[PDB]
Amino acid sequence: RPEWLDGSLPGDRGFDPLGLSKPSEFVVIGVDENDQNAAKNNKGSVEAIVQAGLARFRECELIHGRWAMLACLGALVAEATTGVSWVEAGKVELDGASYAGLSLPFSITQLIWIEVILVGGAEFYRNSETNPEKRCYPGGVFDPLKLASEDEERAFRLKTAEIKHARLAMVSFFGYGVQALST
Amino acid sequence: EPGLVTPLGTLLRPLNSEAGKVLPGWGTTVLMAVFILLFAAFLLIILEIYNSSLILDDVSMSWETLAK
Amino acid sequence: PNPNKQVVELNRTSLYWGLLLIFVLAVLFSSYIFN
Amino acid sequence: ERPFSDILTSIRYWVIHSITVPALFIAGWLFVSTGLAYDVFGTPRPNEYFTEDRQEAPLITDRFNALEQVKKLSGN
Amino acid sequence: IGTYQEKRTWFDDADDWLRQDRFVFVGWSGLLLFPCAYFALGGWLTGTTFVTSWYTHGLATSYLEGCNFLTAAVSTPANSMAHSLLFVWGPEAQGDFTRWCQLGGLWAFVALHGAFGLIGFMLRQFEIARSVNLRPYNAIAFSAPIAVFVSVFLIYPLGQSGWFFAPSFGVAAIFRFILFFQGFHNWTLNPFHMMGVAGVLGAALLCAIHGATVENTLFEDGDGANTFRAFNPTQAEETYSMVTANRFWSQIFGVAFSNKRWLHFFMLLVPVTGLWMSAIGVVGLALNLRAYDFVSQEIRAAEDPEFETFYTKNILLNEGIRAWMAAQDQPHERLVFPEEVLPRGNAL
Amino acid sequence: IFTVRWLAIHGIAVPTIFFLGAITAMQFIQR
Amino acid sequence: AVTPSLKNFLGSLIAGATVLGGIALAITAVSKFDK
Amino acid sequence: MEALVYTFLLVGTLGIIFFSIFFRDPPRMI
Amino acid sequence: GAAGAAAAAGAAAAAAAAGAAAAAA
Amino acid sequence: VNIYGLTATALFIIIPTSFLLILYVKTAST
Amino acid sequence: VNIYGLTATALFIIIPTSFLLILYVKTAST
Amino acid sequence: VTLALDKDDPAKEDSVKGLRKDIN
Amino acid sequence: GLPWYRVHTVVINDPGRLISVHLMHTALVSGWAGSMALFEISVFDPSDPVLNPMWRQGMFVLPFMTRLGITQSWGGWTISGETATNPGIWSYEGVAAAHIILSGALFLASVWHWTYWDLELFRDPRTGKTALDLPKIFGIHLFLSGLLCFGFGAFHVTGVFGPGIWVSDPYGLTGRVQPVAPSWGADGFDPYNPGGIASHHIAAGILGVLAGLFHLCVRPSIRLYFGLSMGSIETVLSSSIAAVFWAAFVVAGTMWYGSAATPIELFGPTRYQWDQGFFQQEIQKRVQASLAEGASLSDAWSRIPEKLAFYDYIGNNPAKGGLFRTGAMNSGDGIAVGWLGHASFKDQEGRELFVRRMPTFFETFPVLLLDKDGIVRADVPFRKAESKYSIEQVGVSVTFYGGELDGLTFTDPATVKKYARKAQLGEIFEFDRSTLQSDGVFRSSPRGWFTFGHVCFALLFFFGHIWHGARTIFRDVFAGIDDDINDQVE
Ligand code: CLA
Ligand code: CLA
Ligand code: CLA
Ligand code: CLA
Ligand SMILES: CCCCCCCCCCCCCCCC(=O)OC[C@H](CO[C@@H]1O[C@H](CS(=O)(=O)O)[C@@H](O)[C@H](O)[C@H]1O)OC(=O)CCCCCCCCCCCCCCC
Ligand SMILES: CC1=C(/C=C/C(C)=C/C=C/C(C)=C/C=C/C=C(C)/C=C/C=C(C)/C=C/C2=C(C)CCCC2(C)C)C(C)(C)CCC1
Ligand SMILES: CC1=C(\C=C/C(C)=C/C=C/C(C)=C/C=C/C=C(C)/C=C/C=C(C)/C=C/C2=C(C)CCCC2(C)C)C(C)(C)CCC1
Repeated sequence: RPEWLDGSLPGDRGFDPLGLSKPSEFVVIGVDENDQNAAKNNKGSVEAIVQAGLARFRECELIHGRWAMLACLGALVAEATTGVSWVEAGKVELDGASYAGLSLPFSITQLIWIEVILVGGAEFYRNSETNPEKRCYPGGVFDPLKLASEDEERAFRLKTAEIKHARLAMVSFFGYGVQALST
Repeated sequence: EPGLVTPLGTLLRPLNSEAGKVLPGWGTTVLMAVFILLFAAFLLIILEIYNSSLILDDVSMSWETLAK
Repeated sequence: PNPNKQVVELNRTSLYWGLLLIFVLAVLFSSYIFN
Repeated sequence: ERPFSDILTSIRYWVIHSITVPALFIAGWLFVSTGLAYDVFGTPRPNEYFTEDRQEAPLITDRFNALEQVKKLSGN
Repeated sequence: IGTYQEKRTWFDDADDWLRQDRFVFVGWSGLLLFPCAYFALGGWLTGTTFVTSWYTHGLATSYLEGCNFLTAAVSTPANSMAHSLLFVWGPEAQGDFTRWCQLGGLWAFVALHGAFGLIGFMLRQFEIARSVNLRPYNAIAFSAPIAVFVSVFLIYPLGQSGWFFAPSFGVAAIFRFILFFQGFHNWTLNPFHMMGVAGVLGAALLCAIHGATVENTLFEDGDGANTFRAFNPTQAEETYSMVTANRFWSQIFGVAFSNKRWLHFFMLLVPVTGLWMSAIGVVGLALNLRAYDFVSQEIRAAEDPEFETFYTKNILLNEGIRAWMAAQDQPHERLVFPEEVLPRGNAL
Repeated sequence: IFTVRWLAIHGIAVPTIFFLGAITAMQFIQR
Repeated sequence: AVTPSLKNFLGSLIAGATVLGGIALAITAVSKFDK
Repeated sequence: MEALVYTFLLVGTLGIIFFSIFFRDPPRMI
Repeated sequence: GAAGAAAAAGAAAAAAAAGAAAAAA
Repeated sequence: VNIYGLTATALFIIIPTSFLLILYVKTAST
Repeated sequence: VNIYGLTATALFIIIPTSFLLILYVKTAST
Repeated sequence: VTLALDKDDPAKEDSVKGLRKDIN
Repeated sequence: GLPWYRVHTVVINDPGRLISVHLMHTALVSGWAGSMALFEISVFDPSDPVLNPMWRQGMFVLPFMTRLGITQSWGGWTISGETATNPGIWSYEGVAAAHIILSGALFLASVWHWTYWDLELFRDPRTGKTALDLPKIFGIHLFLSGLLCFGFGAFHVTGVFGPGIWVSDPYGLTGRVQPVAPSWGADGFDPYNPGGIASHHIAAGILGVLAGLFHLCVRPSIRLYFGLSMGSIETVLSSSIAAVFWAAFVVAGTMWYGSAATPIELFGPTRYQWDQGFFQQEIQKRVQASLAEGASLSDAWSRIPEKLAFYDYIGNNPAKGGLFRTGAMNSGDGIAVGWLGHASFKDQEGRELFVRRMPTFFETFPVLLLDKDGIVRADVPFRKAESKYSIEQVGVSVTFYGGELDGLTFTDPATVKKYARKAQLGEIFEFDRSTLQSDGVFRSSPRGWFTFGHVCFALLFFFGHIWHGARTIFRDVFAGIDDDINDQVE
């Protein structure tokens, strides 16, 4: 069982077969001399041992799973309501733009310009924050029902609910990736 | 004497930041040696198919591959 | 104000090797170049 | 210790190397004179170069089927 | 170790045993040199002694057949094996050792273990020069025998129709490969061999002159007529007058070395530049990009029946080599030449 | 004695006397 | 399926491990107990 | 024409031989 | 053959005897 | 006599000749 | 397209170009 | 009259038709 | 100061001038690519793609544009032999201009990085000196490499978004640029499968992204930092020169042997196709397909494409050339005009005869006429004083089938010897030695010239790997050895 985890975190379990989030030590080697005007150039030396990202890794699972939960819930119902495969969208939308059977006026060239402005600028604003708990869990308009007044630092698990559903949605879309080309 | 600060230079600044910093010990060297020997084994696959030294029944290994 | 400024030198013995090298290669190869 | 001239002048070197060295020379003599060298390496004996099928030099002429062809060229 | 004091793993226990100052240095390279170089030498001495060439070439090449040191060889595989590596587990040999020798697979045993032997020997002298803390110029000079070996034994047959046209490992077997390149490639005329001769035959000059210039400008540091006794390798002064040596050749030959360091690098430079250029010419002959013909003298000698040079004599001699050896040099072609179609001068 | 210097010489010398016994018997093979 | 050429090839990478391992096993045996 | 080029390359090589002997950089002692 | 081993086994036992002729001395 | 070889000979002379003359007269004035 | 004018152009470039480069790199190093 | 095998035997004899299956 | 061979090492210490000096080399390489493509378009003759194709004309970089989809021109013509109705922007001249426009843009960028060399990006924090984080710098560039590799493989080659690559038949007759599907079985490692090229760059592109993410994050070991000398910009040079001669042996190897990435309609046939009788067997396979169904000789030999008979010719063999036999293949034997027929030889006993073809080694080769069973029956003898296989006595006539001499017979013993000496060179063709003033002796294809450069470069880059690997391991003793270094003996 790992020791560098299991506290103040939703998935309090040591699943890691390899310890990707292991805080490792570091040692700093000096820069090698490359001056020709010296007679001898040395290969550098050990200078500084450094004692030493679980906060960075927590944010990056949350983004992938939430895109997966928009993907898995979005591919089952567009296959249900419209009646087209989730891989086939793009081949049938370049020909005719639609949403739930309703024709849309946009050329496919405009969709590149729409998506890199709208989704792009929103992605440029997410990394404009410098607090890792606020980066994982922001406030403001994204919490209209006030989860942030409810605590989870104790045995309360009011935050440990998206994180399990983010996990298998990545897996069920990984199951969609092993099904698309092959089968 | 400080260098020349540029807007692209500070956007790329943390990429040229941790120069000289290393893991202690051997790290992932034993992991690397597994990947070198698999790639050594992989390069012996494609060397012998193209030499007709390992024969696979699925390949044609001729210009007749361009037919089917 | 680059500190990495160096000069190239070429003494006359290296001139005489260099001029010889490109004439002997021209003695050698031009018989093939003119074919 | 032992710098190549106290070995060759020592008598214990020659109470070994006057027994193992001739028995290894004879072992090389008998490897060929019992005809075993013609069998291990597949070199033909002076009465084995030309069978009755061919009276010419062999020619292997086939890549993947050379193993049983050289058995037919040799006459086995 | 490493000026940060980690604990030694099993590598450090293996590194200091390999890098041991025993009688013969093994090192890390010796895990590659000593198994491969012993099997190239062991494969050559076995193949020249016992292994036939009666099936790959139709000709006897071992001591047990009747050959001597000059005519015995470890001969190349047949042209029917193409570039097959002829592994003893290969699709041709298929585990049988006594047929792997008959199929000429013991050629590629020597050629591959000799090729990785040369890598093991060149890494040996990087490894020793880093132990002794010298400069690595002994290895850089050995790039040129590896440039010769790879371009002739490996690169040349890969561009031809098979490993058949490789050199066999013998004395008379190298000699036909030499006569193969005159008859077929006109390889004397190739200007990369001409730079290869001037490097090889110019390093032999520099070896003989520098040896004789040193040995005849020595300082009288002893009393007796043996001048070899008047030397201790821990002496700080030069053992021979460089100033006398310079004035001698500046009046004999007109031009002399005045720099001792430039001299010994020039002795390094000439055989290496010579072999790297000649290796490029054998790379050119792998594709049959020959320097065979001067076309301006073939057009003239075909439009003028009295224009004879030593060049057109050489072209006629190569026609003689090509037609008179290839009924026996290339038995895979199965070409029979009736005696009236081979070229022939008057009364010979 | 099984050292590195022992394995260097007897890697060379032991097959050398084996083949010199072989090559000497080849001089008396008539046909 | 698997050809005999692939059977001998995979058997060579097993035999290439028992050779390259045993050369490595011999230099980590002499390194430890010195024989 | 090419024989004019051949002799110019041979005269030019013999020119460098003349300058390398009689106009060499003289070896200064000490 | 046999005579290639008979005179071989002769000096195999002669040099064993002559090697012991100076080993007894 | 071709247009290539007569001027390839002249470029293989003069482009490396003068390059070495650029470096020598630089050096011999120092 | 003649043999004269294609190489007279190249000689009128390179022989005075490099002559001026011989004198400049001599001077710019002083 | 002539098979394609024994037309490429007297013309080239290095032919990939003539070299394979040549155990007969 | 420095020697002449050491001048470029003023750039080893400052990374800003290293950008500027690789930018100038990159401006010269793409400046060559556009300039060579403008030179090749200005001399290319697109009239006959069947019997005077691009590899016949000395085109070197035009089969590299045509390999990745560029088939049309701003002169109307295409490669497959039709008129381009919309050449687009990615013509041959559009790409020849796109490399020159890039050459000037990279030129100006190099002038910028030469003057603004002292950027703050190149100085690491809290030591203030110029330093480069070569494990992460490699992790950046390996990430971009696998991203382009996956982009080229999934989109350009597969035809999902890009055009595709060149795919032809086994016999070089029907060849186009069409999209390929990736092949993920064992068949993807057959290098004559074009589907293995797309399946390569997807799988190697994905792994190169995943490996790039490793080297971005995981710092190296300290023991493997010193042992590979990671803190030097020259230990990446030695390992990269090692990477590019390895690649250049593979690249020149697959060019010489032939691969799906080297089509024969672009680069010409290989020397192993003349040797192994590749086109000759198929030409005989199609005659016997017609004589078995019921047809005449002259009506069966007419059904063979004139392009297929041109591959069966020793002058298009890339190994029938010379190192200083310069130029196009058309400069050697002439521009091919028409297939002149199939020479069939019969003697006075009504027996067919077959000219023993010239092997690839032979500059000259005696003409021999063998029977069905492989026995020499006629030749052109060298000694004619007492002959027993002369064409004159054996009575060799020659008849043609198909081609320009169809149904025409020659019994003249001077005429028969002329076509017997052309029949050892392959199929019979009619050339013109007046259009280009041809010499008369063959040249090598671009398949042979590419292979010659890229093995001579791969061999000279072995020495540069040896030199620059030695200058990193022996960096401390480059200017000489220490005075007390006599402790290394007993
Ligand atoms: C993005 C811009 C761009 C584009 C689209 C093109 C497009 C083209 N170029 Mg140009 N070129 C460019 C930039 C560009 N070039 C630049 C910047 C240069 C200067 C370096 C050149 C120099 C150049 C030359 C000299 C030539 C071309 C040619 C071509 C054509 C064929 C390319 C080809 O076959 O290459 C084949 C490419 C490869 C085989 C790639 C080799 C890379 C190796 C395999 C990867 C090994 C390292 C890798 C990192 C390993 C890790 C992999 C993985 C683990 C990540 C094509 C029209 C050719 C042509 O016909 O032009 C006239 C030609 O001869 N280009
Ligand atoms: C299922 C996925 C898949 C598929 C179908 C392929 C398919 C292919 N790969 Mg790719 N590959 C993949 C995944 C895949 N790859 C992945 C995940 C990786 C890891 C990143 C690679 C890495 C890779 C490399 C590095 C190479 C290939 C090559 C190939 C080709 C093999 C056939 C060939 O041309 O042999 C020809 C190649 C060889 C026979 C290689 C032998 C190497 C020799 C020994 C080098 C010789 C030089 C050396 C210094 C010897 C000295 C000189 C000598 C004369 C003495 C084929 C297109 C090869 C290629 O592109 O060839 C054109 C190649 O070099 N692949
Ligand atoms: C790897 C690089 C490469 C390759 C394979 C090719 C291949 C080819 N080129 Mg291209 N070319 C290249 C680089 C390359 N080129 C570059 C860099 C340039 C710019 C200068 C050109 C400019 C160019 C033109 C302008 C032409 C070609 C032509 C050709 C074709 C004929 C080859 C030939 O005659 O070789 C000749 C080979 C040799 C003479 C052997 C070289 C051996 C060494 C290098 C000689 C050097 C020795 C000595 C030091 C020189 C001094 C002698 C002095 C008298 C000059 C062939 C398809 C011709 C063609 O067919 O186009 C349609 C053509 O007209 N090329
Ligand atoms: C990626 C390839 C590469 C790179 C970046 C370098 C870079 C370097 N090398 Mg290395 N080298 C390489 C390949 C490479 N080399 C190869 C392949 C060899 C084998 C021939 C060498 C052999 C070598 C030696 C022996 C030495 C270097 C040295 C140097 C340094 C100074 C070079 C200099 O001042 O040249 C100056 C060159 C000139 C002023 C003129 C050279 C003209 C020649 C004839 C080439 C003609 C240019 C031609 C048009 C370009 C075609 C090149 C072709 C590859 C396309 C520099 C760090 C030196 C060093 O380490 O210094 C300490 C040194 O002594 N190199
Ligand atoms: C006709 C021969 C065959 C033709 C050959 C054609 C190719 C020739 C290739 C070689 C060219 C010379 C290489 C470099 C020589 C060098 O640096 O010398 C260095 C010495 C410097 O020595 C110092 O020179 C000093 C004078 S000064 O410093 O130069 O002003 C002087 O004071 C001092 O004593 C002395 O030590 O130069 C001189 O002594 C005199 C100046 C030489 C001028 C260059 C001559 C150029 C050749 C022209 C010949 C006619 C060509 C046309 C007809 C064919
Ligand atoms: C400014 C600018 C511009 C322009 C540009 C240009 C114009 C460019 C060009 C460029 C170019 C025009 C380039 C070129 C290049 C070339 C090269 C670079 C070459 C080289 C060569 C070589 C390298 C060779 C080599 C060799 C030899 C020596 C011989 C043979 C062999 C070999 C191959 C090795 C414009 C207006 C657009 C606009 C923008 C800006
Ligand atoms: C091959 C092979 C193998 C086996 C084995 C081996 C490896 C062996 C080795 C062997 C060896 C390693 C041998 C050796 C030999 C030697 C010899 C054979 C020598 C001889 C010599 C001589 C003969 C000499 C003479 C003389 C002279 C000249 C000089 C001096 C004097 C005298 C006179 C004596 C293996 C298994 C691996 C694998 C497979 C392959």
